Amino acid sequence: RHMQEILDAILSGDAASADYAALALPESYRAVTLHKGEERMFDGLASRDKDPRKSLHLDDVPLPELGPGEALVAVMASSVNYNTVWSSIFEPVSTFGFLERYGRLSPLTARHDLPYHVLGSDLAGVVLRTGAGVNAWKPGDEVVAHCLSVELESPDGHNDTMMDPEQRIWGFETNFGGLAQLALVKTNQLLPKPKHLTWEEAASPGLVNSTAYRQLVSRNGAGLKQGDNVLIWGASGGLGSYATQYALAGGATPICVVSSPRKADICRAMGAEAIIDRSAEGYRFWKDEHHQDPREWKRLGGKIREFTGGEDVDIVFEHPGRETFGASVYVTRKGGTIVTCASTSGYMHQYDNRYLWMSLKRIVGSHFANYREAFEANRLVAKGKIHPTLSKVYALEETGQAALDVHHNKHQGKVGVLCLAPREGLGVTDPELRSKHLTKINAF
Amino acid sequence: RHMQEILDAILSGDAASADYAALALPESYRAVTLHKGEERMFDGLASRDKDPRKSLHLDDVPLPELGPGEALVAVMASSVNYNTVWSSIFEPVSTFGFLERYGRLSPLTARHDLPYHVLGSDLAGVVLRTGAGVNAWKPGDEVVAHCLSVELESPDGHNDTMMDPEQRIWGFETNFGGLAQLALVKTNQLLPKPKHLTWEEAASPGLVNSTAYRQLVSRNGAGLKQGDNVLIWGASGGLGSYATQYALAGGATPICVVSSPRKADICRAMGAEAIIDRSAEGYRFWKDEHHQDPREWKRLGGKIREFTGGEDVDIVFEHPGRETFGASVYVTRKGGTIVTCASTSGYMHQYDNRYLWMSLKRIVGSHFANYREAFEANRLVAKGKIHPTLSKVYALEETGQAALDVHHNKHQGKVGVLCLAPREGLGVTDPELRSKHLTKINAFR
Amino acid sequence: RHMQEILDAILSGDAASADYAALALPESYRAVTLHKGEERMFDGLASRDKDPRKSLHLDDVPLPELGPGEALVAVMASSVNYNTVWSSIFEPVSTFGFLERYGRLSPLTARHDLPYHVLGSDLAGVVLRTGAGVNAWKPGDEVVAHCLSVELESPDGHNDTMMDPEQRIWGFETNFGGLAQLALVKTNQLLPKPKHLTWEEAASPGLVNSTAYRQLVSRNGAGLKQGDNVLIWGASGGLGSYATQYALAGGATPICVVSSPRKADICRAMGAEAIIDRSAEGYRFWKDEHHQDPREWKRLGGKIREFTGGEDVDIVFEHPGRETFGASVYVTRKGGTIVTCASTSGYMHQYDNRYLWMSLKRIVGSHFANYREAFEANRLVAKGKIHPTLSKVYALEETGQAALDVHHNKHQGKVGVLCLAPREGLGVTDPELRSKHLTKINAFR
Amino acid sequence: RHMQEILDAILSGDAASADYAALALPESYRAVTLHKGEERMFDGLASRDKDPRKSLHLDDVPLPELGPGEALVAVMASSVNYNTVWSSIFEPVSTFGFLERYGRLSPLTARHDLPYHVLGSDLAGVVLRTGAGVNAWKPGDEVVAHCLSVELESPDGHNDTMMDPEQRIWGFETNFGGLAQLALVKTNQLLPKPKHLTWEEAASPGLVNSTAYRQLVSRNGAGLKQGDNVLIWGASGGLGSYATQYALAGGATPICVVSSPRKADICRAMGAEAIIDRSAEGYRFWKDEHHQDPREWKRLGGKIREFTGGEDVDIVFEHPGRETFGASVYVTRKGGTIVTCASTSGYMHQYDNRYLWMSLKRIVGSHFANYREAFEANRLVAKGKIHPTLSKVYALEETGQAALDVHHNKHQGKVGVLCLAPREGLGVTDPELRSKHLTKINAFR
Ligand SMILES: [Cl-]
Ligand SMILES: [Cl-]
Ligand SMILES: [Cl-]
Ligand SMILES: [Cl-]
Ligand SMILES: [Cl-]
Repeated sequence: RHMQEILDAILSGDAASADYAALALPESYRAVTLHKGEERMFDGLASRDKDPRKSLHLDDVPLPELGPGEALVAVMASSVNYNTVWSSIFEPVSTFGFLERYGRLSPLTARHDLPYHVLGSDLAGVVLRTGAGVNAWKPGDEVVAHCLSVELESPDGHNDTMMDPEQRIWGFETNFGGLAQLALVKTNQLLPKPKHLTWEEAASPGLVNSTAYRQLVSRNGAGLKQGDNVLIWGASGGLGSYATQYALAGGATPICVVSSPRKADICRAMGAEAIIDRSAEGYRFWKDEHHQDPREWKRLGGKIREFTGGEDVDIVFEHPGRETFGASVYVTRKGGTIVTCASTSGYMHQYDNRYLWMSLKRIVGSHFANYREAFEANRLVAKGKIHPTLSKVYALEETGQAALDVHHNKHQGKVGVLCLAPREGLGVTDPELRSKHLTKINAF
Repeated sequence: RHMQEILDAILSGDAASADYAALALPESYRAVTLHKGEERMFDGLASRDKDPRKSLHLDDVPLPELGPGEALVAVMASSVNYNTVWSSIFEPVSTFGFLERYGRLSPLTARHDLPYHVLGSDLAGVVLRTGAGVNAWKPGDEVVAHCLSVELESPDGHNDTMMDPEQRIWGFETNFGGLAQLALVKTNQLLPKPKHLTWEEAASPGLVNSTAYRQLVSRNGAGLKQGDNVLIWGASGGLGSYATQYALAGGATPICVVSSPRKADICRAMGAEAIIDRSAEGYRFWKDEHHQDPREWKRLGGKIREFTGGEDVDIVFEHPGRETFGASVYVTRKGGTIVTCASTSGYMHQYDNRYLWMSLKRIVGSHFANYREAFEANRLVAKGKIHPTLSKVYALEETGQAALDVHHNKHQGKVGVLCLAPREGLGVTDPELRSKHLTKINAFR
Repeated sequence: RHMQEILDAILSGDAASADYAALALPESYRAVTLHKGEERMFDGLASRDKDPRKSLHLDDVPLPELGPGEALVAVMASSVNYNTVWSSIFEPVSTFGFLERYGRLSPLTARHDLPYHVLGSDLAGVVLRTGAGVNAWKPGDEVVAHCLSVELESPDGHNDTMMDPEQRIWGFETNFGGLAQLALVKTNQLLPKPKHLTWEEAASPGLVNSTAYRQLVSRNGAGLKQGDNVLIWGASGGLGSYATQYALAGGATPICVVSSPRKADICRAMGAEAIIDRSAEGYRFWKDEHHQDPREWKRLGGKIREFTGGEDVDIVFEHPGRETFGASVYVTRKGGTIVTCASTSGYMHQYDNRYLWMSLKRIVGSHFANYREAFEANRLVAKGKIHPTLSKVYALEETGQAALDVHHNKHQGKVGVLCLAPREGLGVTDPELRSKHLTKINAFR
Repeated sequence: RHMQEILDAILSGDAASADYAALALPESYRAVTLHKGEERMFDGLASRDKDPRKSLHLDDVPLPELGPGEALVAVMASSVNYNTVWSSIFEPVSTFGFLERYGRLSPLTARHDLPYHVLGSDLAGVVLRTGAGVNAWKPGDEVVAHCLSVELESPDGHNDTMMDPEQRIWGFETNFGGLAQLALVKTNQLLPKPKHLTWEEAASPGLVNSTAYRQLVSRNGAGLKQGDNVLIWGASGGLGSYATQYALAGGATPICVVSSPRKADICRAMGAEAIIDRSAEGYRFWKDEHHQDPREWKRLGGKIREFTGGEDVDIVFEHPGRETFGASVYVTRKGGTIVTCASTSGYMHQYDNRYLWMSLKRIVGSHFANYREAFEANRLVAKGKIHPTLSKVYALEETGQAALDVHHNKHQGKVGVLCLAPREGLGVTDPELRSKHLTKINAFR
């Protein structure tokens, strides 16, 4: 296989950029895919019962044509994200509809409109080739990716690229995603691989880390400062765990909300101390399908003050949505910020505007990250200030099982997938920094 | 009669500060009041049928003792605000409860805990006396007021005083309000009277103007810039009218939402061109009492785009609340801001968070104004850039009727009240500036 | 003649995108150029004495190869900027040095390293062709350009593209500038032509207008709000004029500093009332080569308060640098902003830091504009809110003379150049909007 | 002796508020003072040879009358600051001039125009009395102070009180400062004492700590975020030490500049790893009296990049002024911030504006702190996140000597003074939090 020659070049210690340029490209690559004819195979069934092992295929697919500003990457490792799982169960809607509609725009966008969809929105690996107009990345460069795909033809994004109107999430609204031996990305998705991490560790933070960085640290989100009290929902999950790391690393105090004592112990292993178990507390913020219970908002706030010395939180890091959002608005301090990047329990939010207007509060929407924020989030990983949260790794063959585990919230850490890497534990080229941070790296 | 002597000194050309200091203070003053014994007067009645003319009394009341950082003001004119009307009908609760509870804190706070409540949250007049520790205002200074009363003992308010935790609205959570011949205020409520306006015109903008300035113009609100498209609900009302003025004056484009062709004509008089009549279009944002119709959100946004050349608004100036808020979040441009200072149709807001998070929008809460913002809003009036919106003036003795007219939304402009001023049209000391802006000044009449 | 057919398609009513696609491309085009061999023809002479008519040639040059993300544009008109002039006299260094060094990066960048340099940093015209990966612009589209050329490969610029580390100014640090019949630009430089303007009018605002917009209006600069007092140096020049327009249209008060009464009347024609003639007042901010005179700073501050009723400016719009910068820091209000985008009188600034730190002031640097800011500036032109300032127009063959006119500031409006346009007055397709604004459009002629 | 009774109540475990209220006030108190008669006792003498042990007297002085919004505090400990030292040598002017001029305003301000000046701008102690209008503080409350005295009569300060125009620094532009047994402060200067610190430790951070907080952490300064690179001049001094602490505790990376290997070891003791010894490197930023050397600027930039892996600093924490400011502007990253609160080496700054405008940098002035910022900085001390930096402690009698040590930079840590406290080590009320942090608390000695 030409593929074997690529992997052998990576696993050797020695290959120079010209050696990568001179390698023959394979004529196919192994990829985890969805099949267009199966869009409706889950109809009438409840979301919890839909089994991603039944919809995810392991196929050999041809390589796509490389366009300007793009790179073909040999993928050593990837990860499973929530968006991958939703895609794998054809929810909220099949991902093919957008591929087909976008494909009408031009021959280039038509490349993605195929009868199969290669999924995955994280990656760590090695650049094999770059298209026209690219100078900043070369064959051989070790990379991770962020998943924002923006064209930047509209002016709207030129003061923060999340404002670009023509926006796709790579591996979700794009083909040729990361759960595969090769991937196609824009070069403005590439970031330098942290050298103290293995391939699977380096591929794990991207999507959730960068989302939490924009949402909590950056000026485009909550603009955290040291001393702040931060209420963090779901603090042991992917997102919430990065939020907790950001709160502690920036000199602030996270108030961690979890659902079980073992999740509380995960929060403690990250160094949090104020942890609220909402299952043990029994918060019922909604008394109806339609009405909430302000008494319970107030009980949450009192609990928070037990940990803060009577202070209300400066920031709420929201993403459960409707179930918690009314409480989040109520408990926030006068002048404070509720920052939201998801609505996992429901997107129709309801809140008492008296608390927001009369106390000068603010609800700020945030959505993954611009290239600078993604670079900054990954830089904090590379400096050893933020650590990966891997809790289990699967082989590419096993991605269906991996997706299930995420679907059923089976692990608290990230679930990684080896793609071309033949085993865990490869890729580290800074052993000193890794030794410095080893216990934290392995905490999950 | 000591009060007559005070009025005479004001109406005379040329009373000096020492003259005001030498005037004897009367032992009572006439005030529009509520009586503690009547707070249950409107029980079991619909808010529509509650008549302020039955609750508001014209009483002679003694002068309060003057505390540090305070001023006694001879009031020439005041205005009726929504908070005055709500107070006059004992909604959502009687103002007496807060007066009593707050009065426990100290002898100074107990001054306000009386069996009567003098209302009013705007004023224009002349300083008569100042308490201990005051250097910036003197007897004889011509003043308007803003209605934020903050103690500033807590550090919280020292980077924007709206964050002060111990905050009262003068005339609502305080006694000795402006609908009366005299009033007591903190000196950090005083602002210089605009010289081209009459007393009743000068007392007219304070509350709603300053609220709209913070909400739309200042960096603590939406931070308007020229070129922005701004959707303004209820654009002929007091608040919305000031918002429209600020949009135009700042070089932005207001998209005015009104309920009637008459109100649309009012918006045209202010200089607006893009006007949507929600009754002509018949928007139904709510299907149930529980479920909204996104088709109608979309129909609104289409209408807006007809006026803007395909563009979505950078800013939504919200204050109707539940009825409109969903639509407001939906139509806002990617990266845009919904700024809210009230929920007049109801405070339980419901919106689709997908539009907010996925399009990076924000909802910013605002509430009247810090002293700097209130100074800036009044300064724009004094420079002739923003104009009062008086539509009708009453005598102090008929304040009840004034309240009723506000209760029933009878005029689009502010409703003013003469207090000590014997007639309308007095108090102008810059006739040149007045002449330059006279037509705009009178547009709401 | 293939170029003639291109022009005829443009001048005709109604050529469609497919017609432009079908036109044969010429094998050369006429262009104003510098010649690499001549870069020392001014060595050892005073900058004032260097004649651009002696260095600017009119050549037939081959067409460049079109790369990804680029457009070939048929250019109807352009403009002379200060960077064009500095280029034409090989100052501070010859433009060829950078073209050569940058040409070593890739074959694409190597396209610009030629023995001739086609200058020009503004354009108005019609898209002929687009390179690989372009969906937003098509043959036939009427365009103006902004001059920022950024690759956006670094993450640095993805929260404001002015932070990109690899940026070039088109027509100064790139070849194939706008003073020619054809030009090559990135498609992320293209903006829609304002339809009420002629070709030469539409080409004139771009560089200076976008710079002034970022500097004064945007949150990345001074973040103007209505009511602000703004000191504007050189208020009749190219940058100063747009700043004056922005201050007025945003509801603020420009304090216009000029050097002659003729310029003062230009400012009055733009609507400004508070105007200071630095030559009439005789300001000498510098005592000698090394020390300033704070008494003159203070005399300027007193003159400003004569126009503001005792208020110090919220914002100083700086671009003269050393001669004025100490004064600008001094006169700024407590908490105010000095925003700076040039140092035309000298770049070693000297100021008294006591005033900056003890009064919580800030100095903010600004440099042309990101694509969103350039779009917003051009959008305000298209809306009729900001007007072009054309004072004179030359034919492409006369570009040398035109450079000279700018070298010696013979005019205060912009100097435009026709390129393919055979005469002035062509290109208007919104006659009603032009008619509404015609007096202001022509105010500078 | 009434003063002994006050001390005994403090040293007692359990005096209640009513007990402090019942204590008789003494008719005099011991105070470190300057005497008006001796203003010109150092004339023609170089600031180095001026001795504060000659000009500082220890006197018995009557108690001032307590005004509205004020507290009389029994002072257990204080601190020597740079402003104290400048005062003690009558530089740049004698403190008495302002005291007299301000004393001309009212009888309250005339309280401070006395033939003696009690100095001191930090305090830790116990409230004895409060004046009219004070609810938030009571006799018995354990307090530290910040030194901003603002009247807040102007609107200007009501969105950040550092913008107040009528602003004095307590103990410098005010009498009855902290180097004494009793002091008079506005109650809006009072903050809760950190319970894990001794009296002398609690009095030490106030001024320099709040200044560094506003300058580096708050949005009114540089707005630090984790990951930032921060160049910190004078990193072992009073200001620079707190700045290093904030940089580390906020997740940023301080690049600490010091002048000697011993100071470098101090920075290591605070937890910093990247340390440049300006005297080991021998930086010569100025060639002569009037011109600088960009090669030295660049050499500093390259040394910084050795520690950051080739990244330039996001923030420069400036306060040496003229000697370093040019370099500071140059080394700052594109889009970065230079934040300045002093000019100890000279206030006429000279920098090359090309680097500031073409790379979109900003210079932000900062000055001590508003009450919210001072509260936040003291809160970080109370939470155990920022630690006092006491290096040496004197008795009130030795205050003269203390000033001298600070005048000659004898000590890197803050220099503290016991006032009423009989000895060191007293006042700790949270022994477990102290035990948790004891190594850090004592790191400077
Ligand atoms: Cl594509
Ligand atoms: Cl009170
Ligand atoms: Cl190029
Ligand atoms: Cl000044
Ligand atoms: Cl005083």
